[PDB]
Amino acid sequence: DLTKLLIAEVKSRPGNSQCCDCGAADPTWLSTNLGVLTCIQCSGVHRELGVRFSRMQSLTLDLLGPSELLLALNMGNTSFNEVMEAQLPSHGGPKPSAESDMGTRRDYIMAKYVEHRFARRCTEPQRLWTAICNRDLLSVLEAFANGQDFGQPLPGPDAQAPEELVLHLAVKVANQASLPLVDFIIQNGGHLDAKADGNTALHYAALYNQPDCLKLLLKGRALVGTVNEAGETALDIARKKHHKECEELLEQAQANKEMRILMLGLDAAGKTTILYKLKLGQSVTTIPTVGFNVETVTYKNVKFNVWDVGGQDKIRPLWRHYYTGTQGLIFVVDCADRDRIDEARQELHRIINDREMRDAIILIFANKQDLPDAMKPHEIQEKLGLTRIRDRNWYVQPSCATSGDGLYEGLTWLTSNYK
Ligand SMILES: Nc1nc2c(ncn2[C@@H]2O[C@H](COP(=O)(O)OP(=O)(O)O)[C@@H](O)[C@H]2O)c(=O)[nH]1
Ligand SMILES: [Ca+2]
Ligand SMILES: [Mg+2]
Ligand SMILES: [Zn+2]
Repeated sequence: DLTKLLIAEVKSRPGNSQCCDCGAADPTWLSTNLGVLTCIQCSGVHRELGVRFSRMQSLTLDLLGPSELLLALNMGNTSFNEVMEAQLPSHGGPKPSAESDMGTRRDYIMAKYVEHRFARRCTEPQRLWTAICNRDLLSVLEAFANGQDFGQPLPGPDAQAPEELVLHLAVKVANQASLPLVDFIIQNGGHLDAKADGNTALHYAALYNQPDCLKLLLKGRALVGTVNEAGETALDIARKKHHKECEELLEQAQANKEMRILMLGLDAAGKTTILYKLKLGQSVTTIPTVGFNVETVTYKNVKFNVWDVGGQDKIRPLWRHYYTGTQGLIFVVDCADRDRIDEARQELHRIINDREMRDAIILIFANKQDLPDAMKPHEIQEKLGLTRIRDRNWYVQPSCATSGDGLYEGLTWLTSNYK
C-alpha cells in the first residue's frame, strides 16, 4: 500500500526493465543486498550462491518493506552492471539471453558475482575513504568488486595516530543521502560486531546522532550492551553526548507402510532441492517453485508422499491447505541465512501449533551445512525455540542437499519414529 509505490519506482530505474544478467523481459526478482533485478531463471542461480552473495526476494511474491528497498531504489541494473560488466564487449559476449542454456547461465553468473571476472579493475586504501564521504556508492561498489574486504581498517588523514574500519566511518559521516552505502557495506563485507578503542559500530551511531544509521544496524540484528575501554554500552554514549532521539530505539532494542509428508520452510531453503536429490539421486538446478511439487520417495520399503510447497511470503498462507491428513513434517532451514532465523522460528511455530497439526512427526533439516559460516544443528535447536517443546516429537538433522549428506538419515528417523 505504502510500498506499492516504491516497488513501481524500483522497476522504473534505468535498465530494470531487463534482467541484470540476461536482459530478459521486465524481471520481478530482487537481489536485496545489491539492488538489482533478475528474471526467475537467473534468480535461481543467485539462490544457489547463498545469502552470503545474494538475497533474493520477489517483488511480485515476497512481502517487502520500505527498509528492504533502499539499495534497489538507489542502484538498479544499469548503474550496477556499469561497474560489474565494464570489461564486457558487445559481440560474442559471455552474457546470455532470455532463454539460454542453464549451464551457460550458471557458468556466467557464478563468474560475475563470486569471481568478479567482468568488473572494472584496479587496487586501494584511501580512494575508498574518499568515496564514502563523497557518498559515491558506485565507487564503493567498484572497491567491493575488486576485492576490498571491508572487515580490515584503513589509515585516515592528518596525524593518523588511530585507525578506523570502513563501516565505522560511513556511520560517522552519514545523512539521508549517505544511507544506501551504509546498508551496502553492512550486507556485503560488514563485520557488524567489529571493535578496533573497542567501540562497536553501534556505539558510534549514538555519538554522532545518526538515527537512520541505528535503524539499519539493528535491522542487520546487532549486539547491544557491548562495552569498550570506557566501559560504555550503546545506551551509555547516547547519554554522555545527550543525543535524545537515538535512546528511544535503544530501549526497544531489548523487546504396506506409506506416509504423507509435507515439506515446508522459508523460500530458498532447499525444499525442492532436497525433494529431487532424494527422488533422482543426482543433484539438480532449481528455479524458485511458484506452486508446489509432489513426488514419491520409496526409501527402504516405505512410500513417502512428499508435498514440497514454495515458501515466498505471499504463498505461505496456502500451507494451511496441506495440513489435513499429514503425518510427517519436514521443515527445511537454510542455516547460512543467519538473518532470517527468527522468521523460520515463527513460521515453524505457526505450523506445529495449528489445531490441524498436533499428531505430526517433525523433522527439521538443518540444511546448507556445507556453506562457510553455517550455524550448527545444536545452535538451530536453541534458536528455533525447541528447548521448551515437549509433548511434540521433533528432531534436527544436519544436511547438505547439494551433496546428499544427511538426507536419507532424516527419512530413517521418520521410519523409526512413525510408531
Ligand atoms: N550450498 C548448499 N546450497 C544448497 C543446499 N540446498 C539447496 N541449496 C541451494 O539453494 C537454492 C534453493 O534451493 P530450492 O530447493 O529451490 O529452495 P526452495 O525454494 O525451498 O525449494 C538452490 O539453488 C540450491 O542450489 C545445500 O545443502 N548446500
Ligand atoms: Ca521474507
Ligand atoms: Mg521450493
Ligand atoms: Zn535473466
